[PDB]
Amino acid sequence: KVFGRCELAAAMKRHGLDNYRGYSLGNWVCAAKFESNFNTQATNRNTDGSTDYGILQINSRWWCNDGRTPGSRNLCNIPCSALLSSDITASVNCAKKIVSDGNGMNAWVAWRNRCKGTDVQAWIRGCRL
Repeated sequence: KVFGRCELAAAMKRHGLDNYRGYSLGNWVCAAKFESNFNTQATNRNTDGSTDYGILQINSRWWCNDGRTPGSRNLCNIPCSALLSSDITASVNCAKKIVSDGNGMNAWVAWRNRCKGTDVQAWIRGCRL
């Protein structure tokens, strides 16, 4: 499924992500936007086997097993594919362990380059939250 700006905002909140590790909800909506485009199915291969899956584009060399990325430790202990379903529990759930290992949302190339230090609040303006 491909989420609505507003809509995904809400969803992620229901699920504990607002100020999770002190990261505003906007950080999260902005990140997923430029990262996956509100599309939970999206997938992406980088050059080293590794692939990126779902709304928050979590990698497979560390977070989820996908059966074809050898370097794999399955720290999220979920099969990559689970991350693509129209239900972001797994992702959000897994996303929480990436945000807390140590590099905040810096672990996400995108938020950093295009979200980090912009007024992320405008992402959730107009939202009934």
